Amino acid sequence: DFEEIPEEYL
Amino acid sequence: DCGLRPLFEKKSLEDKTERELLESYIIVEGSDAEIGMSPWQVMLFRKSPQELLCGASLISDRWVLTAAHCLLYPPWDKNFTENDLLVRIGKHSRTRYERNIEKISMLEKIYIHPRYNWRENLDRDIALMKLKKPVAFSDYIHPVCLPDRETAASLLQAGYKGRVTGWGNLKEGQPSVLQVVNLPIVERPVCKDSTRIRITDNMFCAGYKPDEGKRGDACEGDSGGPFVMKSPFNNRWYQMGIVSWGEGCDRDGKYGFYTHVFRLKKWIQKVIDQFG
Ligand SMILES: FC(F)(CNc1nccc2oc(Cc3ccccc3-n3cncn3)nc12)[C@H]1CCCCN1
Repeated sequence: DFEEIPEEYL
Repeated sequence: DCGLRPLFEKKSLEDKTERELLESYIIVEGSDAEIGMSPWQVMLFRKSPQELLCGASLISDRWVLTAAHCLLYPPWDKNFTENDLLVRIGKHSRTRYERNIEKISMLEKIYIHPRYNWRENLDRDIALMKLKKPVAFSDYIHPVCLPDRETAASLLQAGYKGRVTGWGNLKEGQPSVLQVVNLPIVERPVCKDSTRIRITDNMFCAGYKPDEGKRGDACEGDSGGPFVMKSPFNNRWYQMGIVSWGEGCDRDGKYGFYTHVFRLKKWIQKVIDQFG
């Protein structure tokens, strides 16, 4: 249940 | 500059329970942390799938300290590399992406103590993580101090209370925001007699006795987090321990065990001024 984080970090 | 919090010490403001710590210098059953209360609190986040791995702490603009079993633990086929993890600094909310507040960093290199004993009792449960790029400090991001021999000697005493923080389970179910609890350090003999596990000098335990009335302990997800104390000498916050292990959570007659940071400071300094 974690909010998606920016793709830049992924 | 370490250990001085932007929203507290720097402004001569004190958090709601710090006085309990000072008065003793003669997460289960914890409370919600105030904003900026632990600017060194770090979250170890797993990419695929997205989940909370462990707690950690910021000790410089480029280094993060955590428990080695958070990264390597063969008994559960756990073995993470730099490309599998992310470090989230400055957070308060466990699940929300705190835009404009938190900072996320990739890892450049992981360093596990060469004598970490995962086979038996998690002796030397410590690891360093070098961030790819330095993180900028702010009101919510600020490093904690590592203790010197003298500070460790006068603060690491039975009955003296430390503080633990983390987003771990609230029971042996999850918190919305960072939790905090103040726990007393426990005499070595009492620690030894509460378990069958062989306790070494690189550890110390903390928690209330079953007859003390008060409760409190770390739990799943909290591992790798910091056990910190506030020096009554220079008002700075020092990291004395690392949440390492325990048998269950907040169980009577049991105590949480922490990696003794000072006892391993030699290895820490060695890695820092040699690899970065
Ligand atoms: F007691 C044990 F059998 C089981 N405990 C744990 N083994 C491996 C990883 C762990 O990570 C934690 C985290 C923790 C820290 C402090 C208080 C409670 C907890 N727990 C979280 N779940 C159960 N306990 N306990 C852990 C330990 C003793 C030391 C050697 C490995 N086995």
